[PDB]
Amino acid sequence: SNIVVSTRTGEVMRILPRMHEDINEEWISDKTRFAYDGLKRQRLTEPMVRNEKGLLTYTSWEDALSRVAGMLQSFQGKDVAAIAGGLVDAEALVALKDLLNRVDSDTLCTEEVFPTAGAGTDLRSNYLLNTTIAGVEEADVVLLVGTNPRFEAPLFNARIRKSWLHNDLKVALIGSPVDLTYTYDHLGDSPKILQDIASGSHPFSQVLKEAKKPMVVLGSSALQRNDGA
Amino acid sequence: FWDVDGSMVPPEWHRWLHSMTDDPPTTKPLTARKFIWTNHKFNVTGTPEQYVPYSTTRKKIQEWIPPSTPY
Repeated sequence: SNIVVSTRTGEVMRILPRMHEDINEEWISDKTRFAYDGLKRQRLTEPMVRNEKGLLTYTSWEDALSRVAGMLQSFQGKDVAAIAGGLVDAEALVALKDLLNRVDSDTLCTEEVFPTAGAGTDLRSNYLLNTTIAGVEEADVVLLVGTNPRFEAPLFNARIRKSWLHNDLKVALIGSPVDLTYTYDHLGDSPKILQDIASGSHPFSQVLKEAKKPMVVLGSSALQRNDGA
Repeated sequence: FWDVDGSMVPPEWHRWLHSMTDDPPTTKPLTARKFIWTNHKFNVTGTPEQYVPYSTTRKKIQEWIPPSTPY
């Protein structure tokens, strides 16, 4: 979601949404809205190298950085890895992987795992929500799998209920009956439902054949699921 | 004396020398609220008493707490 931020005097006074029909349509998450305050809590202010006691102490960059310079020249290629975060900027990943290029350190681990049967990283489209949130409104039928949209995309949940108040189409949860604001058909769990629908034998899947402009949602949390493949 | 100056006058009489008021405070003593000063300390730029401007409104980011535990 896009944002107009009312900072003042080098301090962030408040957050406001910046409207965009493709995304927020000027209704950002209430959780994001009060997020700014957390920037004001504890912060990595100074470098903190462990001492001989194994306790960290405040340190100049020359120290810690010459030290990690002393470590990372040792273990090129194998025996090194990089734990990417969930909020982290792509650029640091670019430079860091490039660092791992120079030493040919292939490791590139990242927080959430994503299954890749036939390697789905290549097609890029695989993990993409290929239909836009703006594109959801034209759908004449929509389905969801696993995690409720609101606890990942409350905005998108509002888009759903808005379509439900307007465009009129079926939606139903799979794997849980989580308390969504709009009506949704109850359904059991994956092993049966996915196959009964894949077969098209499932009456709900018969409704899926019945209606055009399909959409098929998956909670990305279910991409893991150990055997979520 | 031999160091007399301004600010030696009390604020009521300070109003009186400037003749903002024809009537000396004698006749019309002022409100005398609880929080106003009484001795009247006059201007003091030198000597140990001395105004000091300083930072106000505490802190900002609150720098992160270092661990106390070894390892």
